[PDB]
Amino acid sequence: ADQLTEEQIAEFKEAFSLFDKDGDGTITTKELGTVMRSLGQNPTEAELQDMINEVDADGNGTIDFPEFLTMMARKMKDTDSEEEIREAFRVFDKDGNGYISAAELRHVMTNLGEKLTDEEVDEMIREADIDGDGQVNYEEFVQMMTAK
Amino acid sequence: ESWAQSRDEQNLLQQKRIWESPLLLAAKDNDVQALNKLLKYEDCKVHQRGAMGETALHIAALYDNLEAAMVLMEAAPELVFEPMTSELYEGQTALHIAVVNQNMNLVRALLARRASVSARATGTAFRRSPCNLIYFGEHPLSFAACVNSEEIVRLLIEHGADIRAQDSLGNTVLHILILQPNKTFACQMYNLLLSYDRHGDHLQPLDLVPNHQGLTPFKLAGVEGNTVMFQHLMQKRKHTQWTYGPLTSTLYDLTEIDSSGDEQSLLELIITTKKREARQILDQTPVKELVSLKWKRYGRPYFCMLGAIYLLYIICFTMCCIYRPLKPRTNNRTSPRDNTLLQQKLLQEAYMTPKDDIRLVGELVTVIGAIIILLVEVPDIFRMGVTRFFGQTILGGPFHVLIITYAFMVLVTMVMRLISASGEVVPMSFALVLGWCNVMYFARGFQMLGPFTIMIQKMIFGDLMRFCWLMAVVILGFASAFYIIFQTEDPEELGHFYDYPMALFSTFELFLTIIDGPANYNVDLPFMYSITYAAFAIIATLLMLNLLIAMMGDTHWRVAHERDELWRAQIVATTVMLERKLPRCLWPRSGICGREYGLGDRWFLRVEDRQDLNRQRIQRYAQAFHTSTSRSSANWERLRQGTL
Amino acid sequence: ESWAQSRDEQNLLQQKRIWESPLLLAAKDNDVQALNKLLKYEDCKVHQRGAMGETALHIAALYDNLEAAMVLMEAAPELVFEPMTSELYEGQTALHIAVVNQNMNLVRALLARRASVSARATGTAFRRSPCNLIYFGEHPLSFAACVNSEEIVRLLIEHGADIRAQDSLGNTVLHILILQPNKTFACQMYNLLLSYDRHGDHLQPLDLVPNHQGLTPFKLAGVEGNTVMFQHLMQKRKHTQWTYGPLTSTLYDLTEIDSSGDEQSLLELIITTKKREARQILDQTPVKELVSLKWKRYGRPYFCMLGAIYLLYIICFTMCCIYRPLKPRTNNRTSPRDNTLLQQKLLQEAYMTPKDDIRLVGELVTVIGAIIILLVEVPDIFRMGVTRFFGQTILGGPFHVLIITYAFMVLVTMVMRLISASGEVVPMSFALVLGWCNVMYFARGFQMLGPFTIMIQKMIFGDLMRFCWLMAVVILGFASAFYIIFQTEDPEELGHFYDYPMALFSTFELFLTIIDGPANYNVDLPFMYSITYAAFAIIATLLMLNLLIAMMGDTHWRVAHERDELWRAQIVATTVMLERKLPRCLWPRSGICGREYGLGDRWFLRVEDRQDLNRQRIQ
Ligand SMILES: CC(C)CCC[C@@H](C)[C@H]1CC[C@H]2[C@@H]3CC=C4C[C@@H](OC(=O)CCC(=O)O)CC[C@]4(C)[C@H]3CC[C@]12C
Ligand SMILES: CC(C)CCC[C@@H](C)[C@H]1CC[C@H]2[C@@H]3CC=C4C[C@@H](OC(=O)CCC(=O)O)CC[C@]4(C)[C@H]3CC[C@]12C
Ligand SMILES: CC(C)CCC[C@@H](C)[C@H]1CC[C@H]2[C@@H]3CC=C4C[C@@H](OC(=O)CCC(=O)O)CC[C@]4(C)[C@H]3CC[C@]12C
Ligand SMILES: CC(C)CCC[C@@H](C)[C@H]1CC[C@H]2[C@@H]3CC=C4C[C@@H](OC(=O)CCC(=O)O)CC[C@]4(C)[C@H]3CC[C@]12C
Ligand SMILES: CC(C)CCC[C@@H](C)[C@H]1CC[C@H]2[C@@H]3CC=C4C[C@@H](O)CC[C@]4(C)[C@H]3CC[C@]12C
Ligand SMILES: CC(C)CCC[C@@H](C)[C@H]1CC[C@H]2[C@@H]3CC=C4C[C@@H](O)CC[C@]4(C)[C@H]3CC[C@]12C
Ligand SMILES: [Ca+2]
Ligand SMILES: [Ca+2]
Ligand SMILES: [Ca+2]
Ligand SMILES: [Ca+2]
Ligand SMILES: [Ca+2]
Repeated sequence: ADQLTEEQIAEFKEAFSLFDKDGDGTITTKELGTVMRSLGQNPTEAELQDMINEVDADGNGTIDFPEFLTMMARKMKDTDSEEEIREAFRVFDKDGNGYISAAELRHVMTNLGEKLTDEEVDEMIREADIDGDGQVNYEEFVQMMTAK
Repeated sequence: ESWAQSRDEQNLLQQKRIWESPLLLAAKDNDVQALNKLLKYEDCKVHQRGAMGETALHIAALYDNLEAAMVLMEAAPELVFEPMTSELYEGQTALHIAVVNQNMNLVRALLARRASVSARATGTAFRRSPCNLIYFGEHPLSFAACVNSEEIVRLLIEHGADIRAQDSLGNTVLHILILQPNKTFACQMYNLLLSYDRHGDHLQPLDLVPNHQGLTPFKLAGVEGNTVMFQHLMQKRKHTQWTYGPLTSTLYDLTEIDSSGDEQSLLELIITTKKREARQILDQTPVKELVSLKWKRYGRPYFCMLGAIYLLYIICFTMCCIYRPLKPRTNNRTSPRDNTLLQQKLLQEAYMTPKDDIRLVGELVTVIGAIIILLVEVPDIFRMGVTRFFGQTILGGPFHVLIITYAFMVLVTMVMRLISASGEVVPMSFALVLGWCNVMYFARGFQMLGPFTIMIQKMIFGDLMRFCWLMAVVILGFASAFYIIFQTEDPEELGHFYDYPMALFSTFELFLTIIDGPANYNVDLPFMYSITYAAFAIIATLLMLNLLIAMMGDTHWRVAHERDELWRAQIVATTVMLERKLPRCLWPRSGICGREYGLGDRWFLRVEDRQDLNRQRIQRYAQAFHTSTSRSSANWERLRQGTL
Repeated sequence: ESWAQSRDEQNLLQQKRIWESPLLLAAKDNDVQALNKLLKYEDCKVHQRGAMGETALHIAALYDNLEAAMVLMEAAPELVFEPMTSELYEGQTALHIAVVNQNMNLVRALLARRASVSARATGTAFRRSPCNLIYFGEHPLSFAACVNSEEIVRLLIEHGADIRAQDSLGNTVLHILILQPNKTFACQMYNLLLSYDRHGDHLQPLDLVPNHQGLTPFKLAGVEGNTVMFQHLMQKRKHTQWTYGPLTSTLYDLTEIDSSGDEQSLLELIITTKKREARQILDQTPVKELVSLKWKRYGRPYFCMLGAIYLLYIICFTMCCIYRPLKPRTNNRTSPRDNTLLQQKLLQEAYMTPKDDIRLVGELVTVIGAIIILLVEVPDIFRMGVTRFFGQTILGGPFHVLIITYAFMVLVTMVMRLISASGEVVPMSFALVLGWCNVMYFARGFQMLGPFTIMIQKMIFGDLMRFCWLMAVVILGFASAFYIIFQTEDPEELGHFYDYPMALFSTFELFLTIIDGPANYNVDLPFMYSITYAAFAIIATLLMLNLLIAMMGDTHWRVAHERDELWRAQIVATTVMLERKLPRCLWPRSGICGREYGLGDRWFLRVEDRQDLNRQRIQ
């Protein structure tokens, strides 16, 4: 939705992915039904019908990725980050997946001395790991800068 | 080197021709008042050129002047055509410049003037080279897809672009999106460009046509190391069979990954390319499970049978060198009687006893083994290459050379035995240290010995080679210094330095501290000697041999996750080699076939896994729909200080 | 050292004179009631002094008393003038103190009283020294520009300041802004001070006039290592030619950077200064591309031709030392017949065979090569310096000394050959280990060998020198201990310790474990020996030689990004040296000239780059 940077699309792409558990680009009422039951909720069949039909511009009946990207730019929370942090993250992230890893904080720390054990690398991860996948986001990376 | 000198002279000359022309300078800034005064004249040179062979419309499009460019199109509509005629920017039209500058009004104005959407920017400044900072393509659709403008791509298709535009490299539009430095936004365009295909029957859909190297867009992401594009192209090639709670069972398609491959398949492309970013595709979702099922099942047992045949081969060669024929010395000791100790020599008619008939069997095992090496290795060197890319396959490297040099030195010994030449000690004593140190090849199939044999190689071509240039500086200076000190004295009470070849071999050993050091304690040594040897032992033993341990110790923890990535790529290179050379009676093809399961003729590999259940993530995106610690936090401040 | 003792006695004496004066104490706190009682008297001492030679108005301005200071100006307007007359704060007026305290009302009150805006605070407490904590300048405009008060700078210009005020160092206002510790706010003032120039024709604009060292404000940022001020001054010296999507082509001006430089140019200022913060300007935007275009094109081939001429020179010298003349021993062995082994000696009339006529050619190659060294290196030592700053050029350092000592020892051997002196082994055996170890100079032009030769130098003047003080302590204690043990015994069954010069040379080798160790196993050694050698081998071999490896290993990862910055500065020092000494027929001048392109007579270097995309949708 052409206001979104490189790291947000990479966050929203896998965010689209764990909804879509059949390996395509279509959110039917089924897959959003499988999510909302796993949240412990009882999904109303009208509620499942409304939430798909509310954001579906093409009218096919399945939410694809550009419509999930359009919806998420509406319901974006906010971010007001810095130039120095964003340029730091794009150099730190090497393959460009939008994520710094445990394999990619070893490279940054070896770049400035700083002998870490592989345990202490993962001990750095879990402090910045707000949600949890064993990876630090861009939103979590900003959080570990402007804390002071 | 002189081309960049010539290219800089072109850009300064272009700025000269603009200032020395009243049309081009007025089209440069904006000067909409000045164009109406010039273009109303009779001969106002509308087809004027420059250093890049550009017109006034190329200038107005390059410096982003919408107002001046429309005046040029009104007074002369022929300038929408007629691209640049220089060698550098050959073929680049004015539509190309408006697209790269990502202008929306100037592109739509040019398309109303019947611009060519199928022109080719086939200059030397658009080709894929390390000299150029960009590789955008040749066509306007290729330019709009790489600067990430979805408005102009949709605009160019509606005015009749070609979705299958191929370059001089043969690359389509989808190949160029992979070669771009912004991986995430290339994925967004890749879905868009396939969406407008949708009628590409052609007996070739869209993303299956290769370039002039035979690479599809799927395999080009494999070679160039686009980890982001590789995971995006996996969405088409998997099928979720069933989801049983926190347990899914996907079904990957091994039709472009598995090296059954009469064509060139993806495991050969990754393992032979020189990039260090392509070896990260060996950890992805179908490829990591494919290699392990080849290596555990059929890769490791066949590699440990070749490790045991070769080990019994190099024992059979060793006992032919121990029991080799010798006779006592024939004529005399009379070579000058103070420096000769050899007392046996080589025999001519060796095979005349029953104990040598056993050895003749053992030598024919060796020589036949030396021919078989030169028939399975040399017809890959002279055939697949003219030795241009044989050196570093992955980093595996020397074991091609050590097995050729072994098979050469056995056959030199065959020649010297048949013609009964004198010195067979020289071709043998190479052939043993080349022979047994090639057993280190078979230490890549064991995790204990695997990553250690890589660190031996990364020191010899590195932290040991740069030490042996500054060792040969030192032991040429001191060995020529110690030689002239003991040159004027007695060479039997201390004879470490009597010849200059011997003085080089003493000081090589005194640098290594493997022999003791010249001391007699009965006769007065030269007074200059004790000064120049105490100078020597400080910068040999106290300084420079304690600076290898400080340098190899510094390197060993820096490349300590690279050598683990190098070992997992040595298994893939071994597995593909064992799969290719062995027959099809052994080594069954990987994955389950699909003939008797209603899936076609291709080959599948299913992987099931337990993923998670992460509540805090899934609850945050769900509402959006609606109608040990102490020294870790010390490390982040160390990163905040480094970032600042 | 005693000056700081004397300066502390001045400050305590100033507080004494204030308390011992009813005017100065009342002006100190505020006491506006007490001033009216004193100043209405007849002889109330308005020109009273102190320890710093200050008046009552200097006190009221120093302790920031606006109310008391106006009372002093009303009762005595002469105190706005008359600066401090001490040696320490010489010349400092009351306007200076109100500006540094950044008072706005007291400055405007002094300017109404016709204060001097062109006074000079030329004391010893304002000069640029390591003793002083500040260097603000001499003029009130220099004081207001360094405490970052844009209100007072605008106020001082309107009352007739001088924008070209120069110190006793020659520094203008713009030079002083570079020497300040706050880099970012110095950039903000630098734009302000040039903005009020705008009529500085003068045949010198404003930021081109140098100080008394010949340095402009651009080159003074280069010497002092202001990376922030250096990038701010690059805005004036570039020109963006064209912007083609994510691709710009700038055009830098090499008129004060490139070392064509009949004047002293910026690559010589950075590479000879002693600061370790100036070597970070070798990574900036015009300088990093300038050095690489000199080194790849003309720097590396000319450095590898001098590496091959010198290598064939030191082979020609080596074979003159191998084939040097010797004759057999003349008289007798009769020197005392148990400790003499020499059996050849040096010849006098050596050149009488055809095999020595080849060597005479080889020796004249050597001696001519030894003169040429002393003609290209010694007239830079006695001319550009009296050996005050020759030692550490960058850190490059010893190779000046090793090539002089080589050319000296060849010429000593020339003297001993002509007068037919006895011992030529001593001047040769220096000249070879000095000669071949100088080939390590030519390992700075190869990235494989470059950063390793720096770590050899940073151990010899460091972690090996501090070990050889605590090695000579040990092998004086044990070698004098082992000597007296075997002093009373037989010096042929175990003769490692028979002389005291030999006992020092055994224990030096037993510390290094290069010779084995005294053991005979046929005769009973002293009982004290096995105790004192087991004590020795623990603190030589088990403790202290395993503590070099723990210390050199600890250092090697700490200075592991400094030695990479030292290597990129050894290339710049080599490139500038090769550019200076070679003629102009070789080594074309860097960059494109501007005569036939309509840009003047200066020399330009264009650099194009692709910047970003992620910061292009949003920028
Ligand atoms: C006569 C009788 C005893 C049979 C003896 C046969 C084996 C002892 C030889 C014959 C051919 C040899 C093979 C020839 C070619 C290769 C490939 C070669 O590949 C590499 O060197 C890859 C690593 C690199 O890139 O350097 C490793 C050894 C190997 C498997 C050799 C292993 C030992 C073999 C099986
Ligand atoms: C940086 C160095 C100085 C480390 C400190 C160790 C010293 C205690 C060593 C190093 C050099 C040594 C000297 C090198 C040369 C000589 C000359 C040597 O010659 C003689 O006087 C006897 C003749 C002979 O030995 O042939 C005797 C030992 C001595 C003084 C050595 C004594 C012990 C010294 C001073
Ligand atoms: C008769 C013929 C064979 C004459 C041959 C002479 C050359 C072998 C000599 C003469 C002048 C020498 C040069 C004179 C000056 C220098 C600069 C000198 O610079 C330093 O020492 C810088 C290091 C530091 O900062 O300490 C290094 C050696 C070098 C290149 C010398 C290299 C060897 C040269 C070319
Ligand atoms: C860290 C240490 C305490 C543990 C290991 C050290 C021991 C193995 C060393 C330390 C002291 C040594 C002893 C010191 C003195 C002597 C006397 C020595 O006698 C001689 O000098 C032989 C001729 C004679 O005088 O009779 C024989 C060895 C012996 C017992 C040594 C044997 C080896 C000992 C016990
Ligand atoms: C000169 C003759 C007598 C013997 C010379 C031995 C040399 C040429 C041989 C013997 C030992 C060999 C090395 C042994 C181990 C390794 C590590 C391996 O990962 C790559 C090959 C490599 C780096 C070999 C390179 C070649 C080598 C150095
Ligand atoms: C006593 C006589 C016989 C021998 C004396 C040799 C001494 C003076 C020489 C030989 C080896 C030389 C060293 C070799 C290597 C380096 C590292 C380099 O980066 C700077 C010079 C430096 C530090 C040299 C200094 C001088 C040196 C120590
Ligand atoms: Ca779905
Ligand atoms: Ca949809
Ligand atoms: Ca990553
Ligand atoms: Ca996360
Ligand atoms: Ca040792």
